[PDB]
Parts: sequence; structure tokens; C-alpha cells
Amino acid sequence: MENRWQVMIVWQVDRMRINTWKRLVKHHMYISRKAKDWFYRHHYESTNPKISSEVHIPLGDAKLVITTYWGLHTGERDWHLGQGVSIEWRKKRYSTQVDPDLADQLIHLHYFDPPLPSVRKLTEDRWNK
Amino acid sequence: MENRWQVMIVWQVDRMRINTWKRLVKHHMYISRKAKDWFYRHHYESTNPKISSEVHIPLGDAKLVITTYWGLHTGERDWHLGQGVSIEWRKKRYSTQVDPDLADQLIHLHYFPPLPSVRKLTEDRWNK
Amino acid sequence: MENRWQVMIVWQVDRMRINTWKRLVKHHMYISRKAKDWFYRHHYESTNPKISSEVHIPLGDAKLVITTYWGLHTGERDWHLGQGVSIEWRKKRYSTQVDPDLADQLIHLHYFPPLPSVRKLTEDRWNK
Amino acid sequence: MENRWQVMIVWQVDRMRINTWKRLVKHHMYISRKAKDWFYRHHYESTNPKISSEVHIPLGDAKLVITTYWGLHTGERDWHLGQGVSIEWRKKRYSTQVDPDLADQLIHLHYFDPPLPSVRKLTEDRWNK
Amino acid sequence: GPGHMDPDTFSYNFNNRPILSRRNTVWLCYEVERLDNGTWVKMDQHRGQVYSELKYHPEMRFLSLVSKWKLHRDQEYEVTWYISWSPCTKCARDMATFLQENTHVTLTIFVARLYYFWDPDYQEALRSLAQAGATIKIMNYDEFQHCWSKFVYSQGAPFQPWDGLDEYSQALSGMLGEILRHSMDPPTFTFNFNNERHETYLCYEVERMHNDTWVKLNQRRGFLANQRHAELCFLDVIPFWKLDLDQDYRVTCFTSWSPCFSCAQEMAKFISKNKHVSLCIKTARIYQEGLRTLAEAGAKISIMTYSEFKHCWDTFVDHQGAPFQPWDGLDEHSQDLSGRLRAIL
Amino acid sequence: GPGHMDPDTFSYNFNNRPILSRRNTVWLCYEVERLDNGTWVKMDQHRGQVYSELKYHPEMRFLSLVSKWKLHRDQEYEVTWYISWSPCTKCARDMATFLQENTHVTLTIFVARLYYFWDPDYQEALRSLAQAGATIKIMNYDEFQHCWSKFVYSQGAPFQPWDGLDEYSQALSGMLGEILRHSMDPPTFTFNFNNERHETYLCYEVERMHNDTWVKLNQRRGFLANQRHAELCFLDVIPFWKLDLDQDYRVTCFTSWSPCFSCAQEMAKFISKNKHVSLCIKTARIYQEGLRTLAEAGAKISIMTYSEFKHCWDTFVDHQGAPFQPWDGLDEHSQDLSGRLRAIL
Amino acid sequence: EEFFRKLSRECEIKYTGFRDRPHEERQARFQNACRDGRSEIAFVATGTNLSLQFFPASWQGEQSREYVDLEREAGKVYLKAPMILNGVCVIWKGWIDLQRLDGMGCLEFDLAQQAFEEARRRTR
Amino acid sequence: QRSKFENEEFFRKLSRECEIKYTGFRDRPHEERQARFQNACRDGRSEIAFVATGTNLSLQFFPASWQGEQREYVDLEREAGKVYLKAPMILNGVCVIWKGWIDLQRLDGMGCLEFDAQQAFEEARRRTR
Amino acid sequence: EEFFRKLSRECEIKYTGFRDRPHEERQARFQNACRDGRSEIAFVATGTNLSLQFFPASWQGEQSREYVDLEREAGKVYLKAPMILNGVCVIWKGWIDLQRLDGMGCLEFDLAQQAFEEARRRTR
Amino acid sequence: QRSKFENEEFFRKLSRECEIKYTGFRDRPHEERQARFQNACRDGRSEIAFVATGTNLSLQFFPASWQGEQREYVDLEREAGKVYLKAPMILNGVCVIWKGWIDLQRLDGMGCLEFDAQQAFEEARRRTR
RNA sequence: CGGUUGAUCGUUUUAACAA
RNA sequence: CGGUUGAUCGUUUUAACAA
Ligand SMILES: [Cl-]
Ligand SMILES: [Cl-]
Ligand SMILES: [Zn+2]
Ligand SMILES: [Zn+2]
Ligand SMILES: [Zn+2]
Ligand SMILES: [Zn+2]
Repeated sequence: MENRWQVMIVWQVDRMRINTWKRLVKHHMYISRKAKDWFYRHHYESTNPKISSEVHIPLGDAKLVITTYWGLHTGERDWHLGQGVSIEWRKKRYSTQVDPDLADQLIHLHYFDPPLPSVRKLTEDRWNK
Repeated sequence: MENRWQVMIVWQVDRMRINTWKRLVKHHMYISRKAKDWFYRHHYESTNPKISSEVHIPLGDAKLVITTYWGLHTGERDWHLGQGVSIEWRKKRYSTQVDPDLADQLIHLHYFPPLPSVRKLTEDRWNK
Repeated sequence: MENRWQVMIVWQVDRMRINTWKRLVKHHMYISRKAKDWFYRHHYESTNPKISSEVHIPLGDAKLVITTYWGLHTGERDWHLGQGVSIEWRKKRYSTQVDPDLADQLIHLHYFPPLPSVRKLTEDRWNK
Repeated sequence: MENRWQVMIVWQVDRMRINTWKRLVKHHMYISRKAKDWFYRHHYESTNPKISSEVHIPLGDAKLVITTYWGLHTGERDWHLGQGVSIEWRKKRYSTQVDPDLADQLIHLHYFDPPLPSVRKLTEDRWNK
Repeated sequence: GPGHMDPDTFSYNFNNRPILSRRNTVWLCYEVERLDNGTWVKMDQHRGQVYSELKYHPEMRFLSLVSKWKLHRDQEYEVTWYISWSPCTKCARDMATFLQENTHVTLTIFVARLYYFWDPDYQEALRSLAQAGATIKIMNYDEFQHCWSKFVYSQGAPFQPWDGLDEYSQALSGMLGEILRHSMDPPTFTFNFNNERHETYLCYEVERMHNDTWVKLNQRRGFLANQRHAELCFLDVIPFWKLDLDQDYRVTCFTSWSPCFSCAQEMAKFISKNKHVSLCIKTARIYQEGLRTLAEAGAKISIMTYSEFKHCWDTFVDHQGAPFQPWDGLDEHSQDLSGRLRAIL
Repeated sequence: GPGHMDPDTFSYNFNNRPILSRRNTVWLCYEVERLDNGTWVKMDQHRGQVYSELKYHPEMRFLSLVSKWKLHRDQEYEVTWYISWSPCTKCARDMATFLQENTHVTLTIFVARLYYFWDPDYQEALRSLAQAGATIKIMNYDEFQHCWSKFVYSQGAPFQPWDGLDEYSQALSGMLGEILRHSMDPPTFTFNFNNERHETYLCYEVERMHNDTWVKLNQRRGFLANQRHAELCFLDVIPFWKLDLDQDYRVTCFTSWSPCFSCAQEMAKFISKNKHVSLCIKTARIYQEGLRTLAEAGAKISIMTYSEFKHCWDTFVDHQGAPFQPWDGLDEHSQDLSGRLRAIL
Repeated sequence: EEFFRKLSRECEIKYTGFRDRPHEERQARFQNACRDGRSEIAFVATGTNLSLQFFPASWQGEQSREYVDLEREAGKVYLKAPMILNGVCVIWKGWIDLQRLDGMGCLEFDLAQQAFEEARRRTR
Repeated sequence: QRSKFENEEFFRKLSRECEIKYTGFRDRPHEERQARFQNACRDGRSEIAFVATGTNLSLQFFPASWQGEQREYVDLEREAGKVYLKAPMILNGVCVIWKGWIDLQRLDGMGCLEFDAQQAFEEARRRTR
Repeated sequence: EEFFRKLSRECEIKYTGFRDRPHEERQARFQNACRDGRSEIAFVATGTNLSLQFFPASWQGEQSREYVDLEREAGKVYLKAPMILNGVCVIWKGWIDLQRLDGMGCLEFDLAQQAFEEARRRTR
Repeated sequence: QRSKFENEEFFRKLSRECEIKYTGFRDRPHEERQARFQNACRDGRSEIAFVATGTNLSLQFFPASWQGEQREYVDLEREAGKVYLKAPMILNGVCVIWKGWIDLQRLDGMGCLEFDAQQAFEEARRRTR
């Protein structure tokens, strides 16, 4: 087969939650520097044509990267218009996709041991419940 | 049935040109007061169902009546609903049709910010 | 100087009609894949500065080439910049002009959601 | 002379202050009923074609009426686009126009003896200073 | 945004006076419902209000919003509009061509005022919009209350209706019925215009005198019903025609029941005030001093016969290629009623 | 609203790549200044940003905003635009007719990308807009930094430019100069093209072979300057013409100084990679191994004479009905330079 | 006058009715409208936007003999109308075939009149 | 009255340093501004506004028909090229008169104040302090 | 064929150039463009949107004698062009006066041809 | 691994009750949706998304060219009228494989999970708790 | 164009500016 | 239509939704 694919679990979220997450991250990154070691990569540093942002969080000797997307297919619900998030953990060309629960646990273990930026509130589906 | 009719020359124009005409005419008889002697008759003051509005320009003992029309089954882009303009010199029960050039010359003889001109209203670019 | 020229029949159309044409043609050779055998040539692939785009419809041993044009000094509402369409049946260095009806009949003979039709593109309502 | 006129001192204010004044009055009129005896007359109860609102405040046996306008001439400053206010005090067909300072003093003498609605903040010119 | 407009703009713009001059902006409040398991459920996030721009009417912005929504095409949707002015020609045509291409959405429109109801261009645009599958109605007091409660940032303040809301609503309903050219289905005609019923339906036509000859007016033909009785609504519709004071007009009325006391007094006063309008009433039943006073005022009270029934069936009945069929006991009852009226008057 | 757009939309939309496909919205950041006592003072409240709609471009919304502003007509105003796409035909025409009717306002436009720069319709629209009194420029790095600091809700984050900003800006400047048909005034021509200066200005023309005859291209004629030297900018402009690989093209260059070492190496590599493009360089001065390498690569290095000077004056000089007048010491210096070049090469 | 001969050369007339509808009902509507009257009939010149309108006399507030007749010859209709234009009493006559609503038409001529002539000469 | 007029801050502010100007249609050319001002002064069916140059205070001359409940004049014939303005009113409980004039060419001029239940308002002011 | 005679009756041709500009320079530009070439010349039919385009031969990628001549008679220009249309070799010839850029024009006719005729008969 | 897969909440949630559906262009008619899905499955140059019916979780099959750094298949010829999907991945540090199928007519089907530095992530998880 | 409004598409066009 | 983008006017169109 001449078609080669990549597999990603993307949590479908609406636009307001994406905006709130980005605003909180940038507010706690520059104004109230509780998270100053984070690297907020801007839009166009990627080979994937649809990757709106990429937040890198150094955890000891590895890093947890949260990438958001825009321009995906529509969802089942009314406000899943093509935006989503995906969180993974990488260490020197070894990557594993991470549950948002575990991602927030890692974030609060290293950094936190305006509301604090959490990924559980970002990725939670408020339209299916 | 067909023993009685009425004949006029009507120039098809666009609705925006009619609106421009009826805006400058109102402006010039209300704000600028250069043509405060002119008269304006609305749609409900005429028996013809197709008459839009009438503008009366006094020329002394006679007058120039310019009338607008909706409801024409001609249309501009073939919408079976088109506007039109007609000119009529009237002097004490005597009436005749007047081409736009002579009407504009009559207006300039007795009268006179854009000015209300009949050539700009009646001319065409759809066929020319 | 005037010893060499080129003669074609070009039908003046509107820009929105050209956009509709080049949208349905792309849709039908990319998404629906009913006309995936057609070819599309852009503006920079032709020597004529006035050629907009070319669409090639294979008809077996021959082809039908429909070309769009900007830059015509005719204009639609007298803007000295008008679009145009030309049709050409081509068979191994032999060429001729084809009216829209025969071209549409050729397309329906070998081929076939709106469909890309030449009558809808070439017909006129500005003079008819 | 066949032309008869009426004279009013209108304090030219911008749109944002008008909106804030109306919102505060209606919020302190229905939700937090500290000013519940006030009568907020709506748009079209007037002979004057341009009188957007009219707030009546009973002071003992008389009433202080504050009327706002829209559709006035433009002002000297950039944001004086045709809205204004006027405050007066009336008792049985006797009316007198009231300084906003005195108007707020009367308001606080009888009723107050979200921010409280004051006319000094409404009528103050923040564009000329 | 869902329901955050100040009350003053609402009261200024949604005033329903038929002739209102200085309202140059159009406000459109939209809501959407979806069909699920046979019931229409409200779509709480797909609602709001928009206003017009210099060259951008609210209908265009609503179409852009619908395009951005990306609604499931395998479902059924109902959209409700509450608008201050009726759509113009461009907006009506584009809404019609949007409805023709999306058959999974239906549209219901409530209008506060009719925009250029005397202009046949806008009348034809509105007729085309109605033919495309849209329901056009006149915004009544219940809809005003609903918009006040739902789309207005009233902060719990009670709604205070302006003076003359009901009369303006009835007049606008009459004009809209004239514009849309409504017709009665045969069952209603048979049930209401039988001489042998808690509703009174009346038809009307107008003629003008010209060289001792009556000429019919194509636009001034129609019918109406009760919502005050129907005669008051008709008399409220009358003044907006601006009948000229120099020519002679005749208004022919086809009413089911006889006018009441107050309605007869109002009609007599109206026809006494306007000497240029003659009245010809041809009733079918009797609901007698008021009738005598109305007849002595100048009216011509008569009783419907077979010719009037045939004219009504041909004129104000949606027969759809079906000839009129008289019912049993028509001629005898009509003759008895005519004789009784002649004896009384 | 003044400066409250998120950085991601800014970075996505104001990318200045000449060919960018999936940016279907237009963003317009506007600011206004006023003339007071001979100085231009910023109008802090009359600034902001807007975006386009389905059928409502940002220029129309800006015109509506200007209408709502009600600016004093007895004053002077300067408006600055920062826009992602160059205006289309409708917007350009309406902006031109707005500028023609309001002579108390001037407009300066910075564009991130040129929209259909290969379409003569949009080229004519842009030329008409420039003739109406508007200044059209190409958005450079300083303007990007200004927009990031002023119109972007960056929360103090530093601006990170994308890759290739400067090259794209130079290419777009070259294309805009071609479109607007700029010309040199006589003083600059005399000061720069004298053979007896810290700037290098170069002119260029293109011809195509057809039956052993060179035919000129009307659009492919112009000149440019330094902002990297001008030769690199010209070589960056070249690839966007999409010269065909089957026909023969000749590019004639009129350069003041001799090319530098790096510029000569780049030109030699470019003309070696593209065998379908011949190069004819006719310089006026010398700024020799690089020149020898360029000549051996395939170029034809020559020295300007009276005919070339006359052609330059007639072609790329805004003489405005004035014939060319040669300066003193032209023929002797030209002959000496030609002899020196012949001896060297 | 230059206006007359400018609008009297190679001028053919053609009917404009329910243009966005099929031709058969178009001639049917032209037929019955010409029979009963009570309607406006338009005849536009091909070259320019000049149009002859036929309005019923009841539409005017007051009040000259002119006719449209199709019963003299089947399949064609004849048009005759006098009208005073620029101070002279020109008469416009023409015909169109009933099958194609096209045909020919031309205008040939027959105290207030001299008053308008004096005013027109004064307006030069 | 006289002492209150000469002692209170508001009356001194409006009587000492005040110059007026007409800004009716500030976005329109001078000629039609003059024409509109003349028309409005002559018909008596539209408002005319005069704004104090320094502050946001303005005097509006509404037509008497807009009042609906009930000496002043805006006259032209006293002097060619000028309009003279007299407006009696009741301000802060005392009877005051406003006098001014503006030229038709510059749409500018001068304007100042003069001096020319009643006891219930005095009692209210005394109890206000 | 019906198409030919449909577009060959009472057909007059007229020049379309810089229409939004005065006439004098319009004929000057028509003159010099017809002299030098290197430009496109349009001739539209009055009735419909059919137009004859005159493109320089250098604009084509490859390669039949046809001319536009004004020096044989002053004040008028003659146009001659053969072109194969629908399988037949029709020749379009005409003239326009140089003063008014208007005139007359008509098309009269003179293995792959039979191949197209067979294909056309098959497409019925 | 096996015990972690059978004991953790996330893996059980994604493995026990899961059904997938394709919602690519929900505002478009069924026919062109089928055509677009077939085209996207055949060219290998565009993403395809599969959304879990209950939650907001989705599987995206990005083309390998979009990765840029580096068994899975989306195949058609196994059975006419169905598309079969296999996607290996690393989730929460353990290697897991997703298996599913959807029919071309209904654009619906089934999908579930199976089982088929590494120590550094285990250490991080132990220290996370 | 304050007209018993015949209706110019008037900040009379705006969610937060005093939370 | 992921094309070395020739550019459909894609929530890739939005200030606060976790203040
Ligand atoms: Cl509308
Ligand atoms: Cl634009
Ligand atoms: Zn509209
Ligand atoms: Zn009653
Ligand atoms: Zn534009
Ligand atoms: Zn260099």
C-alpha cells in the first residue's frame, strides 16, 4: 500500500474554550510569571498545514507538548466545527499520548505544587452532558 | 374596449437613478431653496396606478411636468417590473412631450452641490 | 506589421459567470470525479497575454478546447476591460470554431449537483 | 414674531456614559431595589420628537426629572454626536433647571442618606479635560 | 448575541405605525428549532439579534451566520424571524433563492411594519418570497411580549405597549392580506356563507366613477375576518388608501352577518364624514334599528342571491379549476330573507 | 475595537508569501491622525481593526465607520490602512470615488500581499486607486512590528517574524513597482546614471523570441533600487513570472555600477540553472574576476552609449514632454570605459 | 428637427410583456389585453430605450382619436396614435405581426403652439 | 437672587467667561451650513443649538410645539449679517436671561448671562446643603 | 445551417475601444493600432454579443492569409479573414468608415473535415 | 501493560463501549459525502476523522508527509462496501492498537481497542500519583 | 423632509468604558 | 484544489463564556 498514515487522538473542543486556554496560558506566562519556563510556539512552525499552536512544558528532562488544531472535520455536536487539542509527552524522539487527567497531574506535580491553566477543563465535553 | 387609450413616451431607467432624482429634487426645494418654487406630487395624488411621482417646474405662465413610473412590464434586466420617466410641457390645457435636452435648456433659462439634470436621469448605458 | 494576425470568435460574458464556470469545472474534475479526464491549463502556461485559462475535454482521438479571456478592450458596462469565451475543436493540428450548442452536444455524447454547461456560460441577458 | 421657542440647557455627553447611566438606574431600580419609588418612563411618552428617556425621582412633594435626548446637533468635540441630558425640578406646573451638583445633593439627601447612580459622573466632560 | 439589546432601541424601532419616517435601520431577531423524535426542540445557542449597515442588510448577515453554522443536512429546521421592516427586493430574492436550494429549512417571518406596501416592486418581491415557501405574518402583541421577554435586556422590567398597537396591527394585517392575495378554501366558504357560526368573514371590492361608468380597481379587492369585529378592522384599513376627494368611489361589501350596533354606528358616522365614498352592503344573514339607521345614512343594504354567490366563488374562493355548486335550500331562504328585509325596509 | 485581536489570527493572515491559497478573509487595521497647528496629532479613539464578511469587505465597513464619525470638514485628516489583501475592483473603485468627493482626507495603504497581481482588471483598479490620490506601499518588517505592538493583543509577548519575510517583501515591492508603472524624475536620473553615489538603481526589460525576431513584453518592463543589493531583489522577482521552458527569453539590464562578487556569483548560478533565459547587461560604471566569470557564464556585458541613454530617458524617465539633454564629458568617458572593458575582456 | 429623423430611421418595434415566461402565453396575453383594454401596452424601439405606452383613458383624470386594431387582418395588428411633440402634431403609425410580436413603426406629421415655438427659439 | 447670582459658582462660571459657536452639521461644507442655519432660524420648526467653546454646555432652542404645556427671540433684521438671541429661563430657582449674537458668515459670536414654588425650592436648597 | 443565416442577416459591425473616453482619440488609437499592430482589435455585432477578435500572430505559440487594410481608400478600412467554422471554410469580410468606426460585415463561404462532419452527424 | 490496560479507567472506557461514525461534511448531501470519503481514502493526501458517538473523542488519520519525523492501514478491497481500519499507537506509555470498520453507504460502523523512555515514563507515572 | 410622518437607509448602529 | 499553494472569499470570522 502506497498510503502511509499517522494516528492522533484529538479531543474536539469549541472555540471559546480554545480562546480561554490560550489567554490564560499567555497571561500566566508573561504577566504573572508562575509559568515562565514554558515555550509558547506561535502558529507556523510545523510541517502539518493545520496546527494552530504548540505549547511546550519542560518536565525535568522531557517535555509535555500540547498542540491545538484548526481546520479539522466537523463533529457530531453543534459546536464541534473543526478545532481540537492533543496532549503528548516526549523524550528524545520517543513520544506517548497522554490522558488529560495524567497531563494535569504532571503539570501540578512540577509547577504548581486568573485561574490556573488546566487541561481537564479545556478537554472536558460540556456539550455531551 | 379599445376605442380609448393614452399615448406617452417613457424612458426606461434604473431604480437607483429614480432615487437619486427624487433625492436631489427634494434637497434643492427644501434645504438649498434654489428651487423652492417647484411642486412635488406623491403617488396617491394621481389616478394612474403606474404614476410614481410628479415634479412641477413653473416657467412663468406655463409649467414643465416630469413624471416617474413604476409597474412597467418592460423591465431593465427582464424582470417585468421597470421604471420610466416622461416629460410634458403644459400651458393652460395645452400639452406636449419634450425631449430631455430642451427640458434642461428650459430649466437653465429660468433657473440656476449637484444639480437636478434631466440628461443624467434619462440617458442610458445599458444599450449605449 | 499588419501582414500577420489571428482571428477568433469571442463571446463577452460577466466575471461572475467565468468564476462559476471555473468553480464547477474544478469541482467536477476534483471532487465528483465525473470529468477527471479533463485538463486545466492556467494563465502562465500560454503565450497569449489575454488568455485566462484553458479547459481541455478529451473526445477520444480529438479534443475540445474552451478558453477564457480577460483584457478585452470591449467591456460589459463599457469599462474597457471585459471577459470572453472561445470554443475550438482540435484534432491533430486541425482546428475549428464550434458554437456552444454543438459543443454541449459533444460533451453530452461522451460524458454525463450542477453540471458545467456551455450554453449557461455563453448566453446573454444584457442584449437579450 | 410668529416663531415661539423653548430654552433648555443640555449637557452634551457621549454614548457610553448614557448606556452606563441607564444600566445602573435600571439595575438599582429592579434587582437591588434601593431606588424603587422611581418611575423610569420609556422612549415614546412625549410631544418632543427627540427625547429618548425620562427618569422621575419623587422628592417629598415635588419631583426631579432627568431627561436624555438623542438626535441633537453635533458638538465641538469628537464624541459629541447628538446625545445629551437635562435635569430639572418641578412642583405642580412650576419647573426650574438644576445644576448636576445640586441634583446629586438632592438625590443623596432623600434616598441614599454596582456603583450608585449619580448625575455628576454622567454630566462631567471627560473630553475637555 | 442572545438577547442583549437595550429597551429604548426596541421601543424606537419596533413601533408598528404603518407610516414611520425616521427609522433607517433594520433589526432582525432570529431563533432556530430542530426536529427530534417528532417534536420541535429549541436550539438555545442558535438565536440572537442583528442590525443593518450602510450596504449590508440583516438578511445577508443571517445568511452568513447560517453558512458558518454548518447545520446537519439530514435534519429538519424551523427558523423564526422578528423584523422591523419587510425585506426589500434584493433581500427577498436572495432569501427565496436560499430557500429553493435548502429544502431542509423552513422560515417564518413576523414583521412590525410593511416597507413600501404601495410599491408593486416590493409587493412582487414579497409574493415571490411567500411562494418560495416562507410564511409571512404581522407581529401582534403576543410576539411583541415574546421579543421583550427573550431578546431585550429588560432586567425584569414589565413591557409597556405603545398607544394604538392593536389598531396598527389590524391595519397591517389587512394590507398584508391584500398584498398576498389570500383566498378562502371551499369548506370555509360553504360553512360561513350559508343562509340555512361564531365568526364573521367579509369580502370587499372598490370601483371608481369615470364618465358615468364604474371601473374596478385591481389592487383594492380582498376579504378579512375577526381577530373588535371585522367591520372596525375594515374601517381602519380604509384611511391608508388615501382616496381622492374629487372623484367618486363605491365600496361593495359582502358580509355574512348583519353589522352590530356599535359597528353600524361607526360605519354610518364614517360614511357621513366622507361624502365621496358610497357604500353598497349585500349581506347574507341578519345578526333592526341600527340597520335602518345605516340604510338611511346612505348605504344600500341588500341580500345575496345566486349571482352574488357565483361572483364570490369566482372571485374570493380558491376553487382551483372547480365550478361553483349551490347547496340545498338556497333560493327559498334567499327569497324569504329578501322579502323580510323589504317588509322591514 | 482598538487592538484586541489574538496573535494567531495575525500570524496566519498577515503572512506575506506572494502566493497564499487558504486565506479567504481580509483583515483591515485602520488609524486616523488630524492636523493641528501644523503638526499631525494621533486620534487615539479613531483606530481599530475589522474583518470581512460573505459579501461585505472591510473597506465598506470602514466607509460606514467614517460616515458615522462625522469628522469636521474644515480640517485635514490622514488615514493609514494595514490590510492583508490588496483591494478588489469594487472596493478600489468605491474608495476612489470616496476620495474624489472628500478632499480633506488622505489615505495611505500598506498591503501584506497583492491580490491577483497577474490580473489586469485588478491592476487597472489599483492604478485608478493610486491616481485618485492614495499612496500604496508594501508592508515591511517595521510595519509588521508596529501592527504587532499596536493592534495585536500580544500581552507583551515579543514578535517572532516568519521565515522569508524580507525576500517576500522585496519581491512584492518589485511587483507593485511594475504594476504602478513608476518612473524616475530627471534629477535622480542625472545624479545616478552619470559616468563622471551610495545607491544602485537598475532598469530591466524582457523580450521573447518568435520566428527569429525579438518581441517586447509590455508588462515586463521596469526598474528597481536597493533597500541586500538590487540584483538579488531582481533575481527574487524573476521566478514569479513563470517563464516558459520551451521559448527563448532575453532579459536586458541597465545597471549603474558593476555587480558585486556575491551578486555576480548568484547571477551566474541563476543563468546557468536556467538555459532558456539569456542575459544582456549594459552597465554605466564599474564598482574584475566576478565580471569575467559572469561574462563567461553566458552574459553579454557592455557599456552604455548615447543610444542607451536616449532609450532610458524615453522609457524609464518621467520627462513629461521634455527631450533628453546630454551632460558634459559623456562621449569621452563612455569611449574610455568601452576601451578599458574591451582591453580587460 | 434632428431629433425626429434621428428617431425615424430603420426603426423597428417589438413588444415587451411577460418576458421571463414562454412565448405562447405571451401572445395570448397580448391578444386578450389588446381586446379588452384595461391595461398598459409597451412598444420599445430596438436601438434605444424609447417606448410607446398605451394607457386606458380611465387612468387619466380628464378627457384625439387613436386606435389599435387587429380584426381587419388576421395575424397582424395595426397601431395609430397622434401626439403633439415639440409643438408639432406628429402622428405615429405602425404594425406588428401577431405571431412574433415584432414589426415596423414610424412617425409622420400631419395659439399655444406658436407660444411654445417662440419660447423654444428663445431657449436657443 | 442678586446675591445668589453674584455669589454662586455656577452662575459666575456661565456669566464671566463664555463664548458661543454654532456646530450644526460639522461634516458639511460652510455654504450649506450657512443655508441650513438661515432656514432653521426662519421657519421656526427645527431646533438650533449653541455650544459654549470651553465646556460641554449647550443652549437648545426647541420649537414651542414640542413642549405641549405652554419674550425670547431669535431675530435677524436688527443688523444684516448677525443673529441676535434672547432667552429668559429659570435656573437654580432664580430667573435669569441669556443674551447673545452670532454672525451668519463665521457661525460664531458671543453669549453671556444677565439678571432680570419659589419659596419651596429655597427651603429645599436650605435643607440640601 | 441555421446558425449562419441567424448570424448573417442585417448585421452591422461597430468598433469597441476606449469607450469611456472622447471620440477623437478613439479614432486616433484605432488608426495607430491598425497601422502598427501589436494589439487586439474587437468588432462586435450590434444585435448579439458575438465579436471578431484580431490578435497578432506573435501571441500564438505556432504559425492562412487575412488582412486589415486602410490605405486603399482614405477614411475607410476593409477587413478580410478566413476561418474554419463547424467544418466549413467560411470567410468573413467587411468594412467600417474611419470617421465613425461603424460599418457592414458578412460571412460568405469559399480528411479531418469529413471526420468532424461524421462526428457532428453522430451527435445529432 | 496487560494489567494496566485491563485495570485503568481510560483504556476500559475506550475499549468496552465504543462505536464510531464518520462526520466529514455534515452540511452536505449524502452522495457527495460518500464521494469525498472514497476520494480521501484513495488518494492518501487528506485527513480522515472518526468520532466516537458518545464522547468528543476522535481518531484522525493524518498523512505521513505532515509528520516530518517518521503497519497501520485504511483498506477497501477486503470487502466491497466496507472500509477496514488498523492503527497502532502508544497511549499512556503502553503500545495499543485500534481496530475498526465502517460501511461506505451509512458512513457508520464499529471500532474498538486491543493490546499488542518506556521505563522513564513508568517512573514519572509512579512519581505522579 | 418634525411633515395628521408616504419614509433620505441619522451613534435615532452597537453588551460591559462608573463591575 | 495540502497543490514547490496562481489562491473557492473555510469558526483558518470574532475581546471577556474558567475574571
Ligand atoms: Cl431588508
Ligand atoms: Cl477587499
Ligand atoms: Zn433588504
Ligand atoms: Zn361589532
Ligand atoms: Zn474588496
Ligand atoms: Zn551585492
